[PDB]
Amino acid sequence: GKITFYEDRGFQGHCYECSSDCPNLQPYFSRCNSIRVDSGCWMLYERPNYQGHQYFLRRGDYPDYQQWMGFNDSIRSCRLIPQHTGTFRMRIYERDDFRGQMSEITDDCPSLQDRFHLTEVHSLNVLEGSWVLYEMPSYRGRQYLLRPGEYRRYLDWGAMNAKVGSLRRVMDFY
Repeated sequence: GKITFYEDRGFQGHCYECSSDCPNLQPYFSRCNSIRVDSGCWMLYERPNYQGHQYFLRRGDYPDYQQWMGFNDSIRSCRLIPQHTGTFRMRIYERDDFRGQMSEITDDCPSLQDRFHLTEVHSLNVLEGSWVLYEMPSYRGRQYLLRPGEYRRYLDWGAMNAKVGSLRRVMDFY
């Protein structure tokens, strides 16, 4: 994977190229107003150590932070999300601790309200592949990376509430 962070808009100013997870990008650049992703799928974070707002980015040019739905110009850590091919599979539960009715999801789900008549998911289990969970339908609102693992309550995926509108598999366009 290869991503380049630039301090000013339109690929200008001081920059840094990254090829791997980095829990603290602040020693390399002071702010981020544009990004070019050359390869890989990445989760970027507002604060070091993978905290704050998160943003999912795939290959492409992002000449201003609105192109990645950024909240501001702070990008202080990043993960290169490991690539996975074949089946992505997760299970969502109506209550925490894997209780209530469970639904199994293996495709992108742009609206859990349309598909399951749910506005909230209170625990979920990611069996294969990484996913991005979005607070609102249609890949809107706050984003949260989900790697394989148990998430027995919403705090485990870093959210402030249980609202889950859509889920996207982390797949490169090809």
